Amino acid sequence: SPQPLEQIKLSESQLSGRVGMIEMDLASGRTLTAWRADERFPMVSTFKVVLCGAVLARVDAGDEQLERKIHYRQQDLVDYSPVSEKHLADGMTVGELCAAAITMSDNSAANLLLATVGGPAGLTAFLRQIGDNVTRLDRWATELNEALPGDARDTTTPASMAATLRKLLTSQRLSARSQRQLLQWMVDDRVAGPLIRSVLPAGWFIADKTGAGERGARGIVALLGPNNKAERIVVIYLRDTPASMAERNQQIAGIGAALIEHWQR
Ligand SMILES: OC[C@H]1O[C@H](O[C@H]2[C@H](O)[C@@H](O)[C@H](OCCCCCCC3CCCCC3)O[C@@H]2CO)[C@H](O)[C@@H](O)[C@@H]1O
Ligand SMILES: O=C/C=C/NCC(O)CC=O
Repeated sequence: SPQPLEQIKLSESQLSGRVGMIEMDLASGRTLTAWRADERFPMVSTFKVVLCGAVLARVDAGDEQLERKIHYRQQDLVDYSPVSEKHLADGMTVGELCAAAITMSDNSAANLLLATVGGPAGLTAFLRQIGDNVTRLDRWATELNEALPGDARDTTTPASMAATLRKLLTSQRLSARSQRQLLQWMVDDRVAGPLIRSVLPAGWFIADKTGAGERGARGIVALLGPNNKAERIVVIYLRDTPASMAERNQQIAGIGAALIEHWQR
C-alpha cells in the first residue's frame, strides 16, 4: 500500500467522490493526516456516538439514568429497528438504547434517545456546549441520511468530529465511568467491528461506528492502533460517489491498509 495521503487521493480518483479524513493521536490530539478536514460531510449514522455522549452527560449530571426503562409504541418505530422492534412489550433501558443505536445501528433506539436530549436541536446545542461550532444535526434517524449535494443539514467535518470524539472519550467532560462506557459501546460494534477484525493483522485494536446514506455517503469514526491499544482516532467520510457499497468499503479498507503499513509518522 502507498502512503496514506497517496491512498486517499487514489480513492477519490477511483470513486469519483470526495473523501474526508483525519488521523489523530487519541491521547494528545496531535493531527497526523488531514485531507478535506474542514469540508462538510453527511454524518449519517456516526452521529449516534455523539448522541450517546450527550446522554451520558445527562447521566453524569443526575438528569438521566442508564437504568431508566423507556416504554414505546409500534408507531414510534422507524426503518431498521433490529433490537427495538423486539421490545414493544417490555421496553428498553436508556443504556440498552445506546447499545442498540451504537452497536446495531438501531434507528428507533437512536430516535428515542434523541428525544431525551431535546431532539436534533438539543444535540446540536450540546455540541456547541463542548466547543464544536461546526457539527450539526437537523433531522431524525432516517431522514438525516439523505445526503443531498450542497445540503449543510446533518453534517460534520472530519476535524470537528475527531476533536469532538476526543473530547467525549478523554477530556474529563464526561465522568470516568461514562468515558469508559462510551468506549466500550464502540468496542462492541456488531455491524462492522467483527468484519474489520477479521481483516486486521494480529495486534491491531479497533472500536468503531459506521454509517451509510444516499449518493454514496459513507462514514466511519474509529479508534485504531497496534499493540492492542486505541492509539489514534481515525475519521473517514465519503460523499457524492456513485460507487457500489462494496467498492466504497474496499477503498476505506485501503486507506486503513496504508495507515497500517506506514504507522510510525
Ligand atoms: O505489514 C503489515 C501487515 O500487512 C498485511 O496486512 C494487511 C491485511 O492483510 C489486510 O487485510 C489489511 O486490509 C485493511 C483492513 C482495514 C480494515 C478497516 C480499517 C478502518 C479502521 C479505522 C478507520 C478507517 C479504516 O491491510 C493490512 C496492511 O496492508 C499483512 O497481511 C500483515 O501480516 C502485516 O502485518
Ligand atoms: O448510517 C446509519 C444508518 C443508515 N441507514 C440508511 C443507509 O444505510 C443508506 C441506505 O441507502
